[PDB]
Amino acid sequence: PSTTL
Amino acid sequence: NRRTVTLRRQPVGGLGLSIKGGSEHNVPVVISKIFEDQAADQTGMLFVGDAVLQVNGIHVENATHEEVVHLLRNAGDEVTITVEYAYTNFDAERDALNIETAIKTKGVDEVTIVNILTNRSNEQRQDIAFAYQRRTKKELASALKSALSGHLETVILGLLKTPAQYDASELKASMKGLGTDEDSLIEIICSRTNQELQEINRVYKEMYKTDLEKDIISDTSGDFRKLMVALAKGRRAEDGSVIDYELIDQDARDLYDAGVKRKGTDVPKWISIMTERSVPHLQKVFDRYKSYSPYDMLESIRKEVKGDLENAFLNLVQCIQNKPLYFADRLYDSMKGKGTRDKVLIRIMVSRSEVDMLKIRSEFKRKYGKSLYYYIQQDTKGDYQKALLYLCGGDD
Ligand SMILES: [Ca+2]
Ligand SMILES: [Ca+2]
Ligand SMILES: [Ca+2]
Ligand SMILES: [Ca+2]
Ligand SMILES: [Ca+2]
Repeated sequence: PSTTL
Repeated sequence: NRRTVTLRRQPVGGLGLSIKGGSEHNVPVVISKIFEDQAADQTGMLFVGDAVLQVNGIHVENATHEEVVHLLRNAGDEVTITVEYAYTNFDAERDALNIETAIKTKGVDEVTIVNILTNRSNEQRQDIAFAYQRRTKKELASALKSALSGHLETVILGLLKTPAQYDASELKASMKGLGTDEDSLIEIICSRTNQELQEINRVYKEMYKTDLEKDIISDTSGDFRKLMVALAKGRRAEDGSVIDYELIDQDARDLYDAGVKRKGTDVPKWISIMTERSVPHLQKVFDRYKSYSPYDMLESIRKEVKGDLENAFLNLVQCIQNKPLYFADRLYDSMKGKGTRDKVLIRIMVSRSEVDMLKIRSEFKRKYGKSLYYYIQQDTKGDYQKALLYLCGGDD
């Protein structure tokens, strides 16, 4: 559950 | 280690980091990756494992994953982050305090109420209700009953009851009055296990000052009554490491000899076998039944019996064969057509969120092509939709 920004 | 770092958004990597966590999983947002030579690495003060506490002074210590992602993508070219390197009673009090603030806010802050309660376990919601009453001298259920309305009220109040209380009150509601909601009564009685039913019967006694078996008798008739009373007793056999292959074959023949083979139906033998044998045993019985009968157990039911007795047998066999798929199909029925059957959709999402919601989503996605999350998204709106999506636990 990861989101790159 | 409370560090405040200013990142400069750059075309090569944006902020140069990945984040994981969020209050929807009841964990703080944590830096997952730091892509080298990019923005987060260039600062020299950000590390993998840093908990994100503020974004440009905006507190996110209790925010969800999307709320932190949304802030970091709209904070401009200069983004300032404040970082720092088991559920307890402290967590219950903080949850209860935030729910109190959201209720006392003018207009009611339903988003905060949904963020917390739909992302806590049923046992944790009881801890929240205990702390809420200590701090406010009010019952949390009655406070939310007047603060909320509509379908969202139904979800939140149902989430606050224990699994037995919710099942017991839903059972009472299905038989309330002359018109018995047989479908709701059938859904609960056919899908609940021995341990769940023994707890439902104990709690139904306390809440309504009468036995559940006595109320089933008063609102059901014929063979349908005999089937619900036997199922509601919750004395089904518990399987072990013993696969009785000889009994699997004899039960299949007995099921075939009592129904499709003879005129009429020996439904007492159907009720006896399908309610007393263990679930793993009956699963192999229904496959062995396919070797003797030209129709499977479900089609044989449609051919032998009608009415509520047919409906109950059709639901029981689905629960024995594949209970997650059974709930996946009932969820699809609640949303496939015009409008929404909100009673079924809400009850399933509330009651199965902590049981086998992952297996329901797996069966749903395999059969219907799209995710359960997707169908909930297209059939409901508002905070009521968000609450159901949280109970779903994610897309796909
Ligand atoms: Ca509002
Ligand atoms: Ca209300
Ligand atoms: Ca009735
Ligand atoms: Ca027959
Ligand atoms: Ca629909």
